[PDB]
Amino acid sequence: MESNLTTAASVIAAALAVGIGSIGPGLGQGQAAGQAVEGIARQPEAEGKIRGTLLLSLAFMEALTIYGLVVALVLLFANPFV
Amino acid sequence: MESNLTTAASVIAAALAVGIGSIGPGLGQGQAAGQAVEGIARQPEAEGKIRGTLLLSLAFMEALTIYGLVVALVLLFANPFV
Amino acid sequence: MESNLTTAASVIAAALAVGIGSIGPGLGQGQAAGQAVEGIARQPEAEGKIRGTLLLSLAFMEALTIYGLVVALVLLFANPFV
Amino acid sequence: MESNLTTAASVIAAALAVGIGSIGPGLGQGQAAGQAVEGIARQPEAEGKIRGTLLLSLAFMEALTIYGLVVALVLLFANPFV
Amino acid sequence: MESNLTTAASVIAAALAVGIGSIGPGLGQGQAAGQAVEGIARQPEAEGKIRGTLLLSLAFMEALTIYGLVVALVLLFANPFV
Amino acid sequence: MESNLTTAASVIAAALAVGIGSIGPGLGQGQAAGQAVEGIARQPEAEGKIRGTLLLSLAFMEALTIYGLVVALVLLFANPFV
Amino acid sequence: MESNLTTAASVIAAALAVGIGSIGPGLGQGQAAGQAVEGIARQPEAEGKIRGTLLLSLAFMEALTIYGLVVALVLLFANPFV
Amino acid sequence: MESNLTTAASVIAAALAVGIGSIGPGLGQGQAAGQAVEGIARQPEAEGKIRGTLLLSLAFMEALTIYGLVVALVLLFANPFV
Amino acid sequence: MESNLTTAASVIAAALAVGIGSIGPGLGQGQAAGQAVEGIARQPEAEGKIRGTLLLSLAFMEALTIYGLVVALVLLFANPFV
Amino acid sequence: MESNLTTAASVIAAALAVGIGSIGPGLGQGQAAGQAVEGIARQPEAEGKIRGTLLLSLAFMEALTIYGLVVALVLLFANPFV
Amino acid sequence: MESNLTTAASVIAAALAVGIGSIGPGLGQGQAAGQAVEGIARQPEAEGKIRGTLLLSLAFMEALTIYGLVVALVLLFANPFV
Amino acid sequence: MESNLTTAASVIAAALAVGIGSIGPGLGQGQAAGQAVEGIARQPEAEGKIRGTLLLSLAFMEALTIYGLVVALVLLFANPFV
Amino acid sequence: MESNLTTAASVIAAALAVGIGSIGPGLGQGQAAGQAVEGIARQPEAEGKIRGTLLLSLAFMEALTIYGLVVALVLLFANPFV
Amino acid sequence: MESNLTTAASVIAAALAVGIGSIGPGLGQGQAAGQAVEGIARQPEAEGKIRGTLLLSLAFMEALTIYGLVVALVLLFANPFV
Amino acid sequence: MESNLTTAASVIAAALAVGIGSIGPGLGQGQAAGQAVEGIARQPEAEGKIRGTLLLSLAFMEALTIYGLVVALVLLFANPFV
Ligand SMILES: OC[C@H]1O[C@H](O[C@H]2[C@H](O)[C@@H](O)[C@H](OCCCCC3CCCCC3)O[C@@H]2CO)[C@H](O)[C@@H](O)[C@@H]1O
Ligand SMILES: OC[C@H]1O[C@H](O[C@H]2[C@H](O)[C@@H](O)[C@H](OCCCCC3CCCCC3)O[C@@H]2CO)[C@H](O)[C@@H](O)[C@@H]1O
Ligand SMILES: OC[C@H]1O[C@H](O[C@H]2[C@H](O)[C@@H](O)[C@H](OCCCCC3CCCCC3)O[C@@H]2CO)[C@H](O)[C@@H](O)[C@@H]1O
Ligand SMILES: OC[C@H]1O[C@H](O[C@H]2[C@H](O)[C@@H](O)[C@H](OCCCCC3CCCCC3)O[C@@H]2CO)[C@H](O)[C@@H](O)[C@@H]1O
Ligand SMILES: OC[C@H]1O[C@H](O[C@H]2[C@H](O)[C@@H](O)[C@H](OCCCCC3CCCCC3)O[C@@H]2CO)[C@H](O)[C@@H](O)[C@@H]1O
Ligand SMILES: OC[C@H]1O[C@H](O[C@H]2[C@H](O)[C@@H](O)[C@H](OCCCCC3CCCCC3)O[C@@H]2CO)[C@H](O)[C@@H](O)[C@@H]1O
Ligand SMILES: OC[C@H]1O[C@H](O[C@H]2[C@H](O)[C@@H](O)[C@H](OCCCCC3CCCCC3)O[C@@H]2CO)[C@H](O)[C@@H](O)[C@@H]1O
Ligand SMILES: OC[C@H]1O[C@H](O[C@H]2[C@H](O)[C@@H](O)[C@H](OCCCCC3CCCCC3)O[C@@H]2CO)[C@H](O)[C@@H](O)[C@@H]1O
Ligand SMILES: OC[C@H]1O[C@H](O[C@H]2[C@H](O)[C@@H](O)[C@H](OCCCCC3CCCCC3)O[C@@H]2CO)[C@H](O)[C@@H](O)[C@@H]1O
Ligand SMILES: OC[C@H]1O[C@H](O[C@H]2[C@H](O)[C@@H](O)[C@H](OCCCCC3CCCCC3)O[C@@H]2CO)[C@H](O)[C@@H](O)[C@@H]1O
Ligand SMILES: OC[C@H]1O[C@H](O[C@H]2[C@H](O)[C@@H](O)[C@H](OCCCCC3CCCCC3)O[C@@H]2CO)[C@H](O)[C@@H](O)[C@@H]1O
Ligand SMILES: OC[C@H]1O[C@H](O[C@H]2[C@H](O)[C@@H](O)[C@H](OCCCCC3CCCCC3)O[C@@H]2CO)[C@H](O)[C@@H](O)[C@@H]1O
Ligand SMILES: OC[C@H]1O[C@H](O[C@H]2[C@H](O)[C@@H](O)[C@H](OCCCCC3CCCCC3)O[C@@H]2CO)[C@H](O)[C@@H](O)[C@@H]1O
Ligand SMILES: OC[C@H]1O[C@H](O[C@H]2[C@H](O)[C@@H](O)[C@H](OCCCCC3CCCCC3)O[C@@H]2CO)[C@H](O)[C@@H](O)[C@@H]1O
Ligand SMILES: OC[C@H]1O[C@H](O[C@H]2[C@H](O)[C@@H](O)[C@H](OCCCCC3CCCCC3)O[C@@H]2CO)[C@H](O)[C@@H](O)[C@@H]1O
Repeated sequence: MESNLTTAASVIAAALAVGIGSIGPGLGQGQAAGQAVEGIARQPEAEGKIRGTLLLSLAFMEALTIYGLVVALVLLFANPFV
Repeated sequence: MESNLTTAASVIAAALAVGIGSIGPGLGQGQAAGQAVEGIARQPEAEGKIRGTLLLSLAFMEALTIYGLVVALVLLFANPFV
Repeated sequence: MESNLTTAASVIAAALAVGIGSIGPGLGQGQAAGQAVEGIARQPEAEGKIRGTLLLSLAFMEALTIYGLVVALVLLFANPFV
Repeated sequence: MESNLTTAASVIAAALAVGIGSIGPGLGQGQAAGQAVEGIARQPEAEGKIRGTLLLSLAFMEALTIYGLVVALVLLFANPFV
Repeated sequence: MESNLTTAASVIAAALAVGIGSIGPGLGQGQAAGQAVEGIARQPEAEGKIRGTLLLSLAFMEALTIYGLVVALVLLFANPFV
Repeated sequence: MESNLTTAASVIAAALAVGIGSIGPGLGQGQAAGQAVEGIARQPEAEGKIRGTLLLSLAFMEALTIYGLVVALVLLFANPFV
Repeated sequence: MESNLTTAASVIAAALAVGIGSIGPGLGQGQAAGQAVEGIARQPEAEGKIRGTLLLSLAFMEALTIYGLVVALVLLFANPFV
Repeated sequence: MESNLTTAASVIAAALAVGIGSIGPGLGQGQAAGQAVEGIARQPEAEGKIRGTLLLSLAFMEALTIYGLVVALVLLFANPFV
Repeated sequence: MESNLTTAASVIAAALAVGIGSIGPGLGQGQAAGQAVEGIARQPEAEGKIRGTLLLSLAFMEALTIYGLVVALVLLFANPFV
Repeated sequence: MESNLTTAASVIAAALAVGIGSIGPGLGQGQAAGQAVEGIARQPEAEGKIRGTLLLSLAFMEALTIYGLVVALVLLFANPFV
Repeated sequence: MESNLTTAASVIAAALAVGIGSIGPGLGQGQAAGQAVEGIARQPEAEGKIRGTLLLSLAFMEALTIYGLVVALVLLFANPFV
Repeated sequence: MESNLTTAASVIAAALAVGIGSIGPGLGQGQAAGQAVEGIARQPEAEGKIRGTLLLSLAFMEALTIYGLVVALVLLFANPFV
Repeated sequence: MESNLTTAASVIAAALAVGIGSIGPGLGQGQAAGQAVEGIARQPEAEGKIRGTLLLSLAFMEALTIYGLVVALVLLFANPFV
Repeated sequence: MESNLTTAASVIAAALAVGIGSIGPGLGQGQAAGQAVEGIARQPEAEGKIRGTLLLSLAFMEALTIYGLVVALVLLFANPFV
Repeated sequence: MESNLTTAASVIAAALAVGIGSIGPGLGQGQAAGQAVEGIARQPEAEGKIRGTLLLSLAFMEALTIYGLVVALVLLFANPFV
């Protein structure tokens, strides 16, 4: 439909946002979850407390990548320039 | 068949979204799963609890890359510009 | 629908702010959350204390990425130039 | 035959999607599998439980690279542009 | 209503300030907070003292990123050149 | 009997697919196999169970690189463009 | 308004000074703070001594990034050239 | 004796396939082999079992680089384009 | 107001001097301070001796970045060329 | 004798093949050999079994670089293009 | 006053000298100082000997960055070319 | 005296072959030799056995770089193109 | 006052020699000095022996950077070309 | 005198051969030597055996960098082209 | 009295030779020396033997950098081309 410098930059930008935005949170979620299951193996009676604190933490980390997602979707479906 | 800057940028962007988007979650899932199976060996009685928490964690990490896949699929099958 | 150097630079900027801005906080939140759940497994009675300090920590780290998000939203929705 | 910026970008993209897409899952699968076999050596009686959990994990990680494969295959066999 | 070298540089600059500016502090805050919750589990009676010292530390680290935010906001809302 | 942008890109692409595609799986397979032989030395009666789980794991990891090989072979023997 | 090579370089420089300038101090402050809270958990009676030493340390590290802030502020509000 | 972009790209491609394709497998084979000989020293009677699992592992890893070699040989001896 | 190659290089140089110049000293101060507060917890009676040696060390590290600041300030307020 | 893009690329390619191709195998051989001599010091009666398994492993790793060598020699002595 | 390739290179060079020149010495001073205060906590009667050896070591490391400083000051105040 | 693209590429290639080709083997030999001398200290009676296995290993690693040297010497003294 | 490619290259060269030339030695001196003070704390009576070996080591490492300084001084004060 | 692409490439190559060529052997020699002196402290009676094995090792590693020196010297004193 | 491609390359080359050439040996010398002083503290009667083996090792490592220095001095004082 339309191709210019800004449409080209928009699609690259969208991919960088979600692609790069998943690096930190992906690693961090693995580290937290790993400690969680180790803790459960160590003390199964704490499973409830452990899972609750993990779920909360997973949400904070997941939100970081969702910010990248939000930008991607704006660049694609509500682009202010093109 | 159309080739312009933006179609070219779109196909590259699609690949970077899923390619880069798999790095953190891939490493993270491995870390979490490794601790899970170590935990099951340590306390086989807790495997039900461990497996459920692991599954929850894997989902949160898988979703991060799936955001990448959504962007890629938008660029390829619902491209707003080209 | 305007395309120039600045609109293109703006979309790339928006993605870099939130993309790069999640790396450190994503990793850091994972480190903290991991220690939290390991602490809960060690001393389930300290769960309230651990959760409260974790939450406060997660907020400080989340805010770091949110500054990136704010910049991205300004560039997309309140751009001073284009 | 057809050769333009987009066909060239499409073949490079396809390689990057599966090439880069296998890095994190490759490492992660090794980490999880290594811990699985260490766990089986430690508690051979837990082999069934460990193998099931590992299998689930390997699938989650494999899927990440498969999203890359899908993008590659679309680019080579169902290209929307070129 | 304005596009030139310096408007383009300003938007990239704003993103780099807060994007890069969150890497060290993000990682550092995670390290400190992780030790804090581990400390609380170890010695719950010291929670108040630990929490107070952590809060101070988190503020010092958060400030480093805020300096980035300040540069970004000057560039966006009080730009000296454009 | 043919040289253009896309033939040149295709040959580089083929190399990157299998070249980069072997890094993660190569490292991961070494990690898993190392733990497997350490496990066998520790508990030789579990060799069969360890060997079976390792074999499955090696296949999952090998497949990641084979996806690269497949893209490379499509580019060389069934190229869609040139 | 003014736009030339030096204004563009000045805004980028300002971002780099505070952005890159926060990396080492950010990490270092986390390392020191983490050890401080671990020490307080170990010897709560030493909290006053530990907090004083930590505070002095945090100031030394904060100052490093502030030198970056100063350069940034000179560049934006007291630029010698442009 | 033909020289064009594609013959030049082909020779570089051939070298990158086998060059890069040995990195992960080279490292991985070392890791596995190291654990194998350490296992043999710990339990010399398990040598047959350790050797057999090592060999199978080495083959899986060697194959990863061989795919790179195959691509290089196709590019040198059965080039589809030039 | 003068803009040339050298004014542009000067402002960038100023930022790189203090920005890069803070990396090693920032990390180094954190390492030293971390060991100091650990030492005070271990032997509160030695805090006077520990604090003095730490202060001496922090100064030596702070001076390294201050050299960067001197160069930056020369480039901005006593520039020999522009 | 003859100089064109392809002769120039051929000589660079040759050097990259053997140069890069020695990185992984060089490190991996050191790791395996290191474990081997440690194992011999631990259990000198196992020297025969250890050395045999090491020799086999060294051969698999050495072959990875020889693949790079083969490509180099082809590019130099049996070049298909120039 | 004067702007040419060499004045521009001189100011960049000056900043690289002190900026890069502080990386190694900054980290090394932190490592040595960290060990020093740990040693003092361990054996406070050795404070004199420890501090003396540390001071000497700090001087050797500080001199490395001062070499960079010397070059910077020459490039700025005793430039042989411009 | 002839200077063209290919002579220039040849001299650079020669250096990259031996320069890069020494990295993995250099580090690998150090690792293996370090474990060897540690092993001799642990069991002086085994030094004959350790020295022989080390020598075998060093040779395999030295050969990897020698391949680099062969390529370099071919490029300098038996160049097929120039 | 001459400006050409070589004077500009010379000033950059001078800075790179001393800048880069301090990285390894800075880190190495820190490692050695750290072990020295830890050794003095362990055995204060060996202080003379430790100090003497440290000093000799520091000189060897300092000399490495001094070669960089010498090159920088030749380029600034005894330039063979410009 | 002579100046062309090949003389310029030759001087850069010579620097890269010995510069890059000393990285792996430099690190490796330190690793081996460190273990040698640790071993002598542990079993002083084994000093002769350890020193002989170390000497052999240092020679193997030194030779790697010497291959770089040889290429450099050929390029500067026996250049085949220029 | 001379400026061209090769004079410019020669000065950069001289800096890279000694700059890069000091990284590995600098790090390696620190590793070896650190172990030496730790060894002396552990076993002061072995100081002579440790010191002798360290001296030999430091010479081997120092020589690697001297090769760089030699290339640099040839380029500055006995340049074969310019
Ligand atoms: O809006 C841009 C207009 O400018 C064009 O010039 C060309 C220009 O010469 C060329 O350097 C430019 O390609 C170079 C731009 C780099 C691609 C960019 C890099 C990162 C961000 C995503 C992609 O493309 C323009 C085509 O969009 C054409 O003159 C015109 O058709 C086009 O519409
Ligand atoms: O035949 C010209 C066609 O291409 C134009 O874009 C030009 C553009 O101007 C030019 O700079 C560009 O060369 C620039 C190469 C940059 C490669 C780019 C890097 C990241 C993003 C993906 C790939 O080539 C395009 C050729 O397709 C127009 O976009 C298009 O309308 C037109 O159909
Ligand atoms: O600024 C307005 C002008 O935009 C275009 O300029 C563009 C041109 O299209 C583009 O290929 C070229 O891009 C060069 C690559 C830089 C792109 C930029 C880099 C940072 C991240 C955002 C993307 O540079 C020109 C900069 O002026 C065209 O010159 C013209 O169509 C239009 O008037
Ligand atoms: O006029 C439109 C032009 O479109 C293409 O030109 C292209 C040309 O192929 C390409 O090598 C050149 O640089 C293209 C950039 C390098 C290839 C690209 C890099 C990123 C990954 C995908 C592959 O730019 C030209 C456009 O600026 C056509 O191939 C060319 O024939 C034609 O002149
Ligand atoms: O001072 C602003 C000036 O910007 C343009 O000049 C520039 C223009 O940016 C672009 O085409 C080209 O540079 C564009 C590439 C640099 C993009 C930059 C990279 C890092 C910082 C963010 C984005 O060179 C032109 C040289 O004339 C216009 O040509 C000029 O009319 C306008 O006055
Ligand atoms: O579509 C293929 C076209 O390829 C050429 O265009 C290209 C050509 O590749 C080359 O000179 C130049 O780009 C060559 C540089 C890019 C090489 C590429 C980099 C990554 C992928 C592998 C190799 O730009 C030209 C722009 O016209 C020819 O000029 C054109 O006639 C031909 O049709
Ligand atoms: O004639 C003097 C020129 O001065 C500037 O041109 C500049 C132009 O702006 C710039 O994009 C282009 O490339 C400038 C390099 C990219 C921007 C720079 C990169 C490092 C960090 C600071 C930002 O070069 C032109 C000069 O060679 C003016 O902006 C331009 O209008 C004018 O043509
Ligand atoms: O493709 C055929 C043509 O080959 C040459 O093109 C070449 C040219 O020689 C070269 O300097 C230039 O190379 C540009 C650098 C890219 C080289 C390529 C990069 C990836 C790995 C392989 C090497 O690009 C042109 C691409 O078309 C010449 O244009 C011409 O003699 C010949 O007709
Ligand atoms: O309007 C032209 C003015 O700029 C000239 O320098 C030109 C220079 O020739 C040109 O290559 C340059 O574009 C080159 C862009 C390189 C950016 C550079 C990268 C590191 C150092 C800081 C930024 O732009 C300048 C524009 O200011 C002259 O230096 C000055 O006398 C004159 O006033
Ligand atoms: O076969 C290439 C033909 O093309 C030439 O153009 C020039 C071209 O302008 C220039 O960009 C090109 O240099 C740029 C190519 C980059 C060198 C390449 C990069 C990686 C792979 C190894 C080396 O060299 C060509 C010389 O071979 C000449 O026109 C002709 O003499 C030559 O034979
Ligand atoms: O002494 C340099 C003379 O050459 C100029 O050309 C321009 C040239 O076109 C342009 O590529 C060049 O900018 C490119 C040079 C890159 C900047 C350099 C990179 C690292 C070291 C520090 C900074 O700048 C020149 C301006 O100094 C002008 O023609 C003249 O005004 C100037 O005096
Ligand atoms: O005087 C021209 C001579 O050089 C030509 O090659 C040209 C070539 O076209 C040009 O792009 C090239 O500039 C390209 C610079 C690329 C540097 C290259 C990067 C990696 C490989 C080693 C160095 O310069 C050559 C100058 O020797 C021809 O190859 C040769 O026949 C001729 O004798
Ligand atoms: O060598 C003498 C000539 O110096 C200038 O050439 C310069 C030009 O100014 C510059 O923008 C351009 O620089 C290009 C960037 C490389 C700069 C160099 C890179 C390594 C570290 C030192 C800095 O290249 C030309 C190289 O000939 C001008 O051409 C001219 O004013 C003068 O006669
Ligand atoms: O016409 C043949 C040309 O051959 C040389 O030009 C050369 C020129 O020297 C060089 O700076 C330019 O870029 C050369 C690339 C940068 C230097 C090279 C980079 C890799 C490591 C070795 C050093 O390319 C020209 C050829 O394209 C001669 O020096 C020049 O006088 C002559 O114009
Ligand atoms: O052989 C030396 C020749 O050097 C120049 O050519 C060169 C000149 O270096 C420069 O402008 C340009 O290349 C300059 C960029 C390369 C700088 C180099 C990068 C790595 C090594 C250190 C510095 O290309 C010209 C091509 O003609 C002169 O133009 C020529 O008259 C002179 O004879």
